[PDB]
Amino acid sequence: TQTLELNRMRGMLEDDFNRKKASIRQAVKEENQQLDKQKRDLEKQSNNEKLNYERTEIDMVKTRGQKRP
Amino acid sequence: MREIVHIQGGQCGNQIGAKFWEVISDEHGIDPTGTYHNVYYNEATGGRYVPRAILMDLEPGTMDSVRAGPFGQLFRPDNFVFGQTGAGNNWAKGHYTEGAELIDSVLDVVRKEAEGCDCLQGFQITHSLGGGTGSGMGTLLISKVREEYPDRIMETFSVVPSPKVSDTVVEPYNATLSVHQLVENADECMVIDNEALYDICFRTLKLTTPTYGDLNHLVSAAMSGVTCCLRFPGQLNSDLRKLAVNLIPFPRLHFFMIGFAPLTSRGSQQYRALTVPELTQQMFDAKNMMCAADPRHGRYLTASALFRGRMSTKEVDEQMLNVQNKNSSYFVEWIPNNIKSSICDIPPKGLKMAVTFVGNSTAIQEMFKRVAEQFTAMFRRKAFLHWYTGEGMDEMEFTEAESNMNDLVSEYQQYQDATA
Ligand SMILES: Nc1nc2c(ncn2[C@@H]2O[C@H](COP(=O)(O)OP(=O)(O)O)[C@@H](O)[C@H]2O)c(=O)[nH]1
Repeated sequence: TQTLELNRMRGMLEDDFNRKKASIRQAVKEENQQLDKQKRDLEKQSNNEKLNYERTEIDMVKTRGQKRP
Repeated sequence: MREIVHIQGGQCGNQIGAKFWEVISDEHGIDPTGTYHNVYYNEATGGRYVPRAILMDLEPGTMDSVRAGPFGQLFRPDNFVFGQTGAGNNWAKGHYTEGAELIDSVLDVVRKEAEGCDCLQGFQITHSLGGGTGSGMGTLLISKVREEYPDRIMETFSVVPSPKVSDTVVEPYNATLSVHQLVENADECMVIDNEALYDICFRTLKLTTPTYGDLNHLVSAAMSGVTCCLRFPGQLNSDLRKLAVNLIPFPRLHFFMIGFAPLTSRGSQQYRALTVPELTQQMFDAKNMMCAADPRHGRYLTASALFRGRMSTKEVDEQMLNVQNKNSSYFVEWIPNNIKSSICDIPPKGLKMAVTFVGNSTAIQEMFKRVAEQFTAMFRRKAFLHWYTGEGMDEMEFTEAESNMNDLVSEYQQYQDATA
């Protein structure tokens, strides 16, 4: 009975340790998923901003007609 | 009565010592606060039990690492004498320059611990053979104390270079410089290797994630079981000197292999029984020992087995007789009853049986063969020498050291064959 009381100790401790480590790994996976959104969004913002700026530049250039004094 | 001084050294020595005091505490029922809830500890006014030890290293970082872990409060704040500059794994750093300027105070405090006892039976060292700090300061302290106390005994629980991979690429040089002075002034060189402990904690326990804590715990169990038949009653008691005579037949062939039993995983623990047969089979199991040398490829000059637990004795004797009359070829025959037994009356906390096996065999001569091989290779090319001569040491010593090593193995193999 004592050796069973102790083997269940070992078993419970190990089947808790492993679940804890797997939880840590899942948390790291979530952290990387989160980090991905930064490079997903900053690039979108910079793309839209380049679009706006270069469109405004095209406009300002094209807005040169004739003077006719 | 029959105390033990605990000299440490090197980071490995310090870690193993911390774990060893942990095991002795939760066996003697000393909680890490230092109370009880003479062989090792020392009574201290206020109701404390300060463990008689001493910790030396050229880095005061190991200080904080060992005081950080539990059971660190046991060690008194005074024994932590540590050097500053660090040896950086250079034998001369930890044996000539930093040695001759701190080993003075080391000897002073060691003597203070010594006279404080009534019968200091023997010493006890925990260190390494690789690092400059460990190996160097350890062999120097051992030479000093054996010039100090020619009556006492010596013992070093030394870790050696693993065969497959090496920790510090200059391992052969520090190893041979430690063995050239250890073989002369030391009686019980308990050799250990990290690869054997790796294979033990994986194969025989299925533990997939071993850490140096667990390996140090295993070597702690071995070191404890070595002497546990002394501080406890027993139908047949021994000590740290009956071993020495039952173990060394000669002034040199005194380098012991170590083994422990029983050890089993979670799965195989429900099935296997637990009786003197199984303990014996794990005892003489090849891989169960903690040495990177399968003893089956040599013989034993002798071997002792300290059991633990209130059990029978006819089983003990008849199984010694069986394991000696069946594995007679792997034993040596020019000696009669080449095994020795000892029995105690207390198994470790949590079981009802235990075995600590010690073997003076001729199978580590292969390890010394490989060390001498590495030395010759890295020496004919003078590799990594300007560190070992830029600090007041000539190559001459080195050469003769290897010579000594040769003579060592030149003995072992010899007695393997000679008969009468
Ligand atoms: N089994 C075991 N071996 C260790 C441990 N720590 C260090 N070792 C060994 O210690 C050896 C280095 O010797 P050491 O004197 O401690 O290095 P130093 O402090 O730089 O002089 C290396 O081969 C390590 O593998 C440990 O915690 N457990």
